[PDB]
Amino acid sequence: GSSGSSGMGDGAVKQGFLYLQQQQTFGKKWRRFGASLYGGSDCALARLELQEGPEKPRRCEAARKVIRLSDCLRVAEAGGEASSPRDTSAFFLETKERLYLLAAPAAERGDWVQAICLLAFSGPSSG
Repeated sequence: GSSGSSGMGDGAVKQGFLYLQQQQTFGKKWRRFGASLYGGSDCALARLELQEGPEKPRRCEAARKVIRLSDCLRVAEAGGEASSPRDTSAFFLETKERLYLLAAPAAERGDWVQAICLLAFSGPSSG
């Protein structure tokens, strides 16, 4: 193991760039947002963080977008049929709020869905 000092760094369970379809000026186009998979703890829960590319703090000082995996009511694996570009594999993401259709690379998707489904659907509860 580590005798002297190791140092912090690799924390998130899995890292990868995702694509969330959104609209700003017109039409529905895709937009890359730094995604980070967190979780695997006693108290701390799993959650997906995202980073947008705004211009300036006008309507909101901090423009952050996080989707609590635990919230994911249901998820599926698409074959990249949406507007998304070919040579990829999109996945379904349903949340109490709404349904988000993101796109992922057939390379990562495989693991993504697995991990996500492993965490998001780790320990459900019905209050």
